[PDB]
Amino acid sequence: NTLPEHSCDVLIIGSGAAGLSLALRLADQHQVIVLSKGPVTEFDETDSIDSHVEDTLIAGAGICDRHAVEFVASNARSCVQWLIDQGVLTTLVSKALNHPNIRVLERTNAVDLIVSDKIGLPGTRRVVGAWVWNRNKETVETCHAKAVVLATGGASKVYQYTTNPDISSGDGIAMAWRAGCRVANLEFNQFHPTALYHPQARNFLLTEALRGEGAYLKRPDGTRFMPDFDERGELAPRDIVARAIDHEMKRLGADCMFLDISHKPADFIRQHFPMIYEKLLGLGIDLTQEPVPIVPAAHYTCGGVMVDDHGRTDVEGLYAIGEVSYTGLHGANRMASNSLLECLVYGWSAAEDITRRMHDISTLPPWDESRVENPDERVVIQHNWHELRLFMWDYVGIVRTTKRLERALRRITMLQQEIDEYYAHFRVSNNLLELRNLVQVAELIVRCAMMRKESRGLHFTLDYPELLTHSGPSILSP
Amino acid sequence: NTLPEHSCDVLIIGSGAAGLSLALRLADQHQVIVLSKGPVTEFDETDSIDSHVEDTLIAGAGICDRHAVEFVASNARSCVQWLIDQGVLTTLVSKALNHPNIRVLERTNAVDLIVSDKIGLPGTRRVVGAWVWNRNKETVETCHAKAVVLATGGASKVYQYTTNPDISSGDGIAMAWRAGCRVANLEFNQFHPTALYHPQARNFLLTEALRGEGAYLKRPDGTRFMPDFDERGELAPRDIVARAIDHEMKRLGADCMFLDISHKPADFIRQHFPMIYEKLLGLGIDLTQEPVPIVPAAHYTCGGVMVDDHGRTDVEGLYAIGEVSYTGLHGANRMASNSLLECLVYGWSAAEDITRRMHDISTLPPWDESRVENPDERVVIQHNWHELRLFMWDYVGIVRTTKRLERALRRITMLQQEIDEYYAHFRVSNNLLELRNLVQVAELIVRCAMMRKESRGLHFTLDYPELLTHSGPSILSP
Repeated sequence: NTLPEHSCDVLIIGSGAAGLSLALRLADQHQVIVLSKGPVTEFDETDSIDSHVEDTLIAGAGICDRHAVEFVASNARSCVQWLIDQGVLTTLVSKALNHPNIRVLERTNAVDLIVSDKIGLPGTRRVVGAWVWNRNKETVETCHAKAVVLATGGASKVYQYTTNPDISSGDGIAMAWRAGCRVANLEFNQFHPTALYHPQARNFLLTEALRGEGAYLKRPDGTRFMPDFDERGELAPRDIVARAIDHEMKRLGADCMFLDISHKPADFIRQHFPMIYEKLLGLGIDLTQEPVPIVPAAHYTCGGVMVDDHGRTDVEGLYAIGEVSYTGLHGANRMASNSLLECLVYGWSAAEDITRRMHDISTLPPWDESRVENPDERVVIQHNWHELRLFMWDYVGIVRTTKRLERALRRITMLQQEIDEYYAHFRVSNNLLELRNLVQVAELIVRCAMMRKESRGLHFTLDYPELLTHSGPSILSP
Repeated sequence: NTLPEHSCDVLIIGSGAAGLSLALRLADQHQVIVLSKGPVTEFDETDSIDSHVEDTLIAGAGICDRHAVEFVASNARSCVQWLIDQGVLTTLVSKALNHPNIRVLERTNAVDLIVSDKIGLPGTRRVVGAWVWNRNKETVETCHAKAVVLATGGASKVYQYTTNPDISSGDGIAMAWRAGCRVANLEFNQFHPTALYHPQARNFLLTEALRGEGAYLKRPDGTRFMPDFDERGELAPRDIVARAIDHEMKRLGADCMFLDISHKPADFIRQHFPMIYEKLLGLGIDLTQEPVPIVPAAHYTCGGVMVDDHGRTDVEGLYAIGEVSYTGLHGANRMASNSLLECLVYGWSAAEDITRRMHDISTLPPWDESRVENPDERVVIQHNWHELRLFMWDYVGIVRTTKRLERALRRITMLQQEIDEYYAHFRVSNNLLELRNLVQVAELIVRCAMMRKESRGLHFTLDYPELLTHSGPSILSP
């Protein structure tokens, strides 16, 4: 038991809108530490609320928790105005760096949460800090806190193609499960249908508006495949466009599909889509004369760690806000603008709850730091990382079936057994933490999907094309 | 029990130098059928023999069977002259199509050998024909024969990168094992160090002579990696060049490495390597100003089905000649010109043995032809095919270790269990036959490698860098 290298009132793991809007709400009265994965820098009228709640329930396809929808819709206008009041008419980075009461630890990867009854401390089971890999010093340090907030994003990196990898590794979901938290709805993962497929894409995305402006969707032969799937063709609903692409990609053994607005005027392109035009030009693609290669990419996790109205998890002192959590706002899909309101509304209520509960104590046990060095086994850790991402794409991907899911499970179990057998106490590295957490989250994602015997929202399975009469969320318990 | 769709004296499965030189030696007195996978068209002085035998024993690294080396070296001049006498001063295709006694069945994939004690026939266990998928008629037909010769090539397609895929699917090795034959030395697989890495490479190969003429071997940053592996740099022995590339590719997570003769004169290139120059130009690569992307590719199987001096296997009526067999000529590596002499010398002796043993009979049981149709499961068969090829590349590839081999075994076992559980009596298709045979051969390849506790020739394992004092071939028995 040693003195912890860092200590604060509130430890916030993650730095998007949720974790920085929380950090800024607490900073005038408390000492906040923000954990950043890389460099930290790189509703007016009543009828309207009512509509918002209704459109959310609709795009939730029947399993939203309406008290969580209503909680967010009725706290939305003030959480937005709070944005306007901060001068952030986008980011919160300069505001939090400007605050003397917020400290940002950059290049940090949380390893595991420190939970009292585990450090042979007594009292209610509760979280009292986290062990944190500092990639600058290359060591695991202790960080003691009175409340720890998970604000890390989703788990889309379990999938081969992902739109926002830096906020998608799943570390918060996995840490919260290892600490005893329930998770839910992890089979409801949104895929964007048309991301650039290219070696320097840098996750660029091709907008729906290319389609709203006439672009066609082509097979590698050059023919249009959408009329085989849906009468709206290229303007079918996004989930339907993703499913047709997934289908074709798998049916033909093709690497990608194509998006082409060539057939139509040029300056017509030039005026409407410069920012895309230029970007694609700079990769040697002319939006004016050729098809653009594209694949679907996992984009948003509608499920996650379970939380109540204050962003509290099942484990005292631990909160979880934004994409990393399951509030019951989304149900089986995601309506535009709700991910940002969930971030702002639960950062507000977790702030108020943390503030009214703030009892100090302690010093803590350091990390083990087994320092085992096997350069060749280290290269397998990376092989394992790609393998997980490819098989999830095939076996818990856009289109599912029961025999594909059993294939994912069997592979996730094999990796878990290899991890235990061959990596016990290897020295921490980012690749190793990411694998361990991607495999933990993939197990939760397939167990949720194998549980739901119906197609609803983002869960589409060929063995159960219909809705069940009685449904609800998928809930797992550690 | 039905009349067989085809019937002949000698069934030859495969159509390279071995199977056509055999077919032509037997055709004036017997009725031969040649099974072709696609279109069939697409030593003078004594001191010299003695040297050949010695250089073979040397490149065999200590485990050649010297009676099999000597058998080939002493029958080489006449098997070559036999080539000159056929007017084939390259291919044997027009000569066999010109012979009235040879029939060629094109687009055919042998499924399994028909072995007497299995068709509840009585007498010594012996082969009496094969069930054959005809891709034109889309049906499995029976072919009755008095002797069946396997002449199908090696198993390099178990690996992600392969130089000659049409002669590498492993179907002969797998069929011969299912019929009861022993196999040996399947851990001794030769990899060519510099194949073109490109989407339309069509397996083009970059010659050693580019290196003998000054080309450098580069990392993606552009630096030369060979001085870190060996003092001969780019002229180190081929196996050493392949191992350094494998190493770097895995160490950096890179897709390929590079071959560049740019640094030097142009017409200098133009005169020495036109045929390469032009070919690479036509793919948009100038051998004159840029690096050429390259990966190692599995090229030759030194092991295979066990055979004696006449090309007889352990199962009466069945022969196996050329790359598909293990004669004990090669030992742990392959010396240039011996693969072609093995083909010619054993096609000669199997011909003489078949001719002196030629008793007729029968009619046979048709294939089952379960006609199960599940289009989505069919798409998994292909996923499974890529997965096998990628993991063999990592786990029984150019550089080995004991923990990588245990990872291959565990994956091959999982695929075998999936195949049984999910594909029982699916209808035959080429993809399904290839998977079944690649997985069977991969199991034999890893069991041989896990057996040898030393690095010898083409088997290089980081856990056992030295030679054992007592060694011999790796032998498995069904």
